[PDB]
Amino acid sequence: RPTFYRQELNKTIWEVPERYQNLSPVGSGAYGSVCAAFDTKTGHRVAVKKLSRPFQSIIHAKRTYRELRLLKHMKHENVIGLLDVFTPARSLEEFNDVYLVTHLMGADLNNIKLTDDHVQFLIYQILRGLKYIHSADIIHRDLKPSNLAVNEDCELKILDFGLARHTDDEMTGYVATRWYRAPEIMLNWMHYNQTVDIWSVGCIMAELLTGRTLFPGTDHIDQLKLILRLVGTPGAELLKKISSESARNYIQSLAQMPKMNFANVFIGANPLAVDLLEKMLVLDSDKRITAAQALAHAYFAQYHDPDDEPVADPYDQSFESRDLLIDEWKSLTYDEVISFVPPP
Ligand SMILES: Nc1noc2ccc(C(F)(F)F)cc12
Ligand SMILES: [Cl-]
Ligand SMILES: [Cl-]
Ligand SMILES: [Cl-]
Ligand SMILES: [Cl-]
Ligand SMILES: [Cl-]
Ligand SMILES: [Mg+2]
Repeated sequence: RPTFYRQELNKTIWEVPERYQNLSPVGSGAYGSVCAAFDTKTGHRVAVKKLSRPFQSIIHAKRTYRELRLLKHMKHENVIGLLDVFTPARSLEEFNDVYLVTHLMGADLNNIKLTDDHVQFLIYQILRGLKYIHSADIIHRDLKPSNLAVNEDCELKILDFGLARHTDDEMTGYVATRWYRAPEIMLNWMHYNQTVDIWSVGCIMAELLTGRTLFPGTDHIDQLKLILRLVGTPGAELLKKISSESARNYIQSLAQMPKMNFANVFIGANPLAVDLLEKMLVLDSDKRITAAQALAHAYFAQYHDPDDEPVADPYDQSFESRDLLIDEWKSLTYDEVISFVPPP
């Protein structure tokens, strides 16, 4: 057991191992209550997260367990991973607080004149991380520029696992939190799956090529009209797959529109980039390109290496369908804290 020391940060008393020094508040609070520090064991600048009220309700206790399970699983160069997890508690009986440690992320994609070569390398890395995530049967659901960390060498990592489900108010109006969402999830058309993430990668790729948001809708309905003007209105085959009779009836009220010519929308872009966008931005999610297929596309010929695009160990999420009491979720979380083994 390390020695812990106390200090007052972000309105509470933080208690952390002596290895973590020079603690200083950082960020807007998007990922929780976070301090920057220097880790004397590894030599890395790190982010230290103190969870607020981890076990206050069944909802919060299960949320805390989910975040810790996901972060413990992810071991890939293009995905956020866990450097450490700790508690000052000496037993289950006194366990109340959880602290998570990751690499400190400076800039996101938002923060960064991009050459076609820059767009190839950034989208290649998102797809390499997504092939890994999808091989574990994990769906990200919230890929957007603010969730992509990027360094001076253009190296990228994917963020945002096991945080609170976004609220209806958070998805309302002229907001970046909705602009990257697949239409079948934005409007609850059907049971969605991992294909929603490939729609998001198409929206990000288009914005790196043009410098402009692809679908900056003022509300859900304005955004749907911008999407159907580009990719066309649904045919009989997709309309059958829309489970909601009410959503099917609204779609049928709109005048039919053909798919647009993407060479006339993305004027001057690499023709191989135009071809890949056509295969990501397909309205029927069954017909979209997969991450594994997209890595083998000719746009990435300079970076693609089939012997260095790894898959994940299997990920058991049977807990997601389990009903437990607060103290049961708290005991599962405690076991995951004390069993943690750090990376080499
Ligand atoms: N659950 C997470 N997804 O992405 C993250 C980035 C940082 C942190 C941190 F450092 F605050 F713990 C947590 C997460
Ligand atoms: Cl220590
Ligand atoms: Cl990392
Ligand atoms: Cl504690
Ligand atoms: Cl964003
Ligand atoms: Cl597992
Ligand atoms: Mg998110």
